Amino acid sequence: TCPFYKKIPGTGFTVDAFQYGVVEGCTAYFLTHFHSDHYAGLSKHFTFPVYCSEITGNLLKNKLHVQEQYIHPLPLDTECIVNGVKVVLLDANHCPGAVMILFYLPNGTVILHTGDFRADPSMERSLLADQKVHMLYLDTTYCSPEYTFPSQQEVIRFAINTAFEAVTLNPHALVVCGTYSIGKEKVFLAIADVLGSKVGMSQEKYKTLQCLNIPEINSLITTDMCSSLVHLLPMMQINFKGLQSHLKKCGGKYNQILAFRPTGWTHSNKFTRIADVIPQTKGNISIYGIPYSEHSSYLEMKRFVQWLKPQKIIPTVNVGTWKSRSTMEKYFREWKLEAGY
Ligand code: NI
Repeated sequence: TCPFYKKIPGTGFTVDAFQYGVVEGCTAYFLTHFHSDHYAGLSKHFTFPVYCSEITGNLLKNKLHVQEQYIHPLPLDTECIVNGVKVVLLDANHCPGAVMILFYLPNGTVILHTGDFRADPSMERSLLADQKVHMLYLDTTYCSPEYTFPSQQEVIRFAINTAFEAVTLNPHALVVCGTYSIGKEKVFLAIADVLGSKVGMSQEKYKTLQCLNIPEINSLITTDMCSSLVHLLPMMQINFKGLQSHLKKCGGKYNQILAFRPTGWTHSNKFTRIADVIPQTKGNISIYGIPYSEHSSYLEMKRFVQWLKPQKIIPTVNVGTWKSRSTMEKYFREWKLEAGY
């Protein structure tokens, strides 16, 4: 059965609620982004209205075969009317096509559902600036002060400089980047751009990228692995055995692999700066875990919430344990006392 924090009071709406069958009283299902914990349940057999971004709708149609007549894409930053209720989709700074959703309830209440997001000061100048928000359904993935990580721009500088140095020292080195979902495309696109290469990948992954409206994509990606010196592999294969096996398949073109695993947070964050990050090495294979996050750090989350000043916060992540829930509630009260709302 559908949990309460996926239901929007005073409407017929649910958010990211496709794995519970026919939800009682739901007239329109919203989908914030194309990540499997959120789309779980969707297919060609779905016959209710799904509301989403244009990019998410391309992925529903091509990857899951949802029929066109049930996909309702909405433009961003535009007031739209859905089953008699005004809504707005805003950029979530998560993966491609990911949105936050503002609902303007008929009784005067305003609700913001962040979906999954990486808070940023740029959000303080969207359509949020223009009215009060009463309730916030908040992505609390990293809601504890131990979660620090660098900006995306610092992480990409490290990756580009690392790859460019390695391949300039050894033109026979292959670079490999792990992936298992959409998101984090800058990692592999920035490395390919510095090296003067396209990114090579499976036909299934190429299909997924072609759904994303990324400009000049036919220029940056390919299925011809033999012409590429940056390869994308499933995340599961980014280990010494998987990589040794891949290097065999390349037929003596290469004699070294430099591989990247973009994780979210790892506890090497609490002791080490990005500049100081080192790989795991075995023989002619090196693996770098890089802290490229598409979720708010603690400080970024705190800043957003203290700017927005909601009357009530409903967490959507880490809600399954009493210890997690109690910890989160204590930070919310701190933020409110420090800021004065
Ligand atoms: Ni996500």
